[PDB]
Amino acid sequence: AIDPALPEYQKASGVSGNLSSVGSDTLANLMTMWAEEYKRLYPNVNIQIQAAGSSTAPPALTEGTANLGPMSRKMKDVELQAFEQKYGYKPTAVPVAVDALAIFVHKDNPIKGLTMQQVDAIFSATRLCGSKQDVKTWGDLGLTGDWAKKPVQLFGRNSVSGTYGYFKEEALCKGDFRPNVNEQPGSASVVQSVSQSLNGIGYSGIGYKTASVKTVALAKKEGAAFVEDNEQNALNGTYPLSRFLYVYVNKAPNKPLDPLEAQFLKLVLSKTGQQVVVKDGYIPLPAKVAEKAIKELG
Ligand SMILES: [Pt+2]
Repeated sequence: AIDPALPEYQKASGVSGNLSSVGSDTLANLMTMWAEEYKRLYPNVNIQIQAAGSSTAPPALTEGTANLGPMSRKMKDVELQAFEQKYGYKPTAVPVAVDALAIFVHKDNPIKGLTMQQVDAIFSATRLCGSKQDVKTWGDLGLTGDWAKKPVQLFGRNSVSGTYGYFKEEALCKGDFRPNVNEQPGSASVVQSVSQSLNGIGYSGIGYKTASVKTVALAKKEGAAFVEDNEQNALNGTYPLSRFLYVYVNKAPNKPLDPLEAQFLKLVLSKTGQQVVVKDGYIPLPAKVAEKAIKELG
């Protein structure tokens, strides 16, 4: 299930204090489960997690109120720069898992695949990926019979979601979402809304999949292959919305991390940590990714 070359976690000494995480909802369950494990190994640690969205991580790290900043996108240059203005160096992005950001439909929706131009036409007001068609009904996407006149009901994330920002950039070619997207407070609500809407569609991290929804395979263009969300396609990038999930930390350039943060990350980047990734339905890190991160952190 996980790369057999991932390291095993070993307990270290000198670990105590209060870890606070602020950021991604994509990573909410991962952070909770990792935290639970970390607390069991080190009962002197107290953990607090807030998971309102990736855009909340940079100011918390910059202001020093968070020790860990989970994000499902990289920081923007302007976010990196705000941190740097204060500290004199950039915050460090630790990869912790892989996502195949999913387009979810109801399990009984007969649609098999969408092109990225269709995805844009569904979700955007702007159609910058090049469709000429304002998609309003499932018939506009090729469905037939009673599906042809069914409206497409849209569900998505809010302004501070990293998933929202990544989807905007990659799936909408930097355009804007349609105003009739029903914004939800987190990924579980997106998937729940699609589960309760035969005619619904939403986007969220693959880990929030449930048996009531299915993911749609995605083609880069008409006449190109529809690529499924699976570990191989996310790890070679062929799945068009593959992304790493990150935890940002404040690592000063030639100075070790406080054990409180260091050991948490070491746990995440181990077999124990990556087993949690698999259990939550995300894609675990190749061993070489974990090794690179460990080295970058000291
Ligand atoms: Pt869990």
